Amino acid sequence: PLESQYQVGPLLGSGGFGSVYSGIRVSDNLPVAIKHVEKDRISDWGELPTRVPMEVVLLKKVSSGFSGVIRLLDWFERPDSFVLILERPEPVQDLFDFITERGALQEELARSFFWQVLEAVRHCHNCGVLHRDIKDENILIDLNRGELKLIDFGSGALLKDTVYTDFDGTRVYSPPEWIRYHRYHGRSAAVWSLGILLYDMVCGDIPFEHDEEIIGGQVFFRQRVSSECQHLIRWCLALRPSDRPTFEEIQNHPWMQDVLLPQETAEIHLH
Amino acid sequence: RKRRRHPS
Ligand SMILES: N#C[C@H](c1ccnc(NCCc2cccnc2)n1)c1nc2ccccc2s1
Repeated sequence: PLESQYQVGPLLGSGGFGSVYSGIRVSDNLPVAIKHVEKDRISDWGELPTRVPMEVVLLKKVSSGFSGVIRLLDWFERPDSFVLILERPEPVQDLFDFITERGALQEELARSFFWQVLEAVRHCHNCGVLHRDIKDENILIDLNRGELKLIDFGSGALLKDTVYTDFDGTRVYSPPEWIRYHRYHGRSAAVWSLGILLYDMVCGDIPFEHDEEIIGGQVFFRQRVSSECQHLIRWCLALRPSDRPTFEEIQNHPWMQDVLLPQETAEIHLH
Repeated sequence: RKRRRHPS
């Protein structure tokens, strides 16, 4: 049973995503996170290669190998909830709190972080998973290894090439075609959220709060940002989805060159 | 200026 395999520690967070606790796997003292989701709150259901929440399906699809995505270790069904056991980086801070405390990040640091988010999102898409809630709050930084982890697949979907008409991610990271038409395509919408993230990193906060700003097409820079970085941001936040870069184009952008290794990032910017 | 979290 769940209760004789994991020792439960403090609550790490709770909200729309459910309740997440720190834990330790009793057998080898491995650090884990234990996420609880109420059944009445699970909207999207899948079937496993058993009927489980879509989140479990998506996590299993991305859990193979080493990546910048959080790894599902196990899961349990209860009468009124599902419990997910995830790996837990330590020591860790989420990217939201990191930017709050440090302010606008040096571009070298934003380049390393953003590069790693790109690789993690490429991994997801390669595995047929669309995250749908890319934001600083959903990124953990392993402060010792300089490695980033994408968390909270609870808003995600199977990746398809047709239009999505549903969305329960974060509105301020959502693209103008969603705001205006309640329709988006997966990859192009992901690139928009990525531009919002990169702005957030180099400026200290997201560019837009209001629907009218999102749809407006104007990126005001509140911090000194290099012309190459401003250009990438603005390309990612092109109002027309087809004007947005592919993942390849992002990673081939001049601003993205000479990225730091994770360990160099940790040594220079985190230790 | 006020920075805030945003629920999903
Ligand atoms: N879903 C989900 C979440 C989640 C969603 C939204 N906000 C949070 N905030 C908690 C962030 C955090 C994580 C680790 C330590 N301290 C704080 N967490 C998390 N999943 C994991 C998985 C492994 C380790 C931590 C988390 S938090």
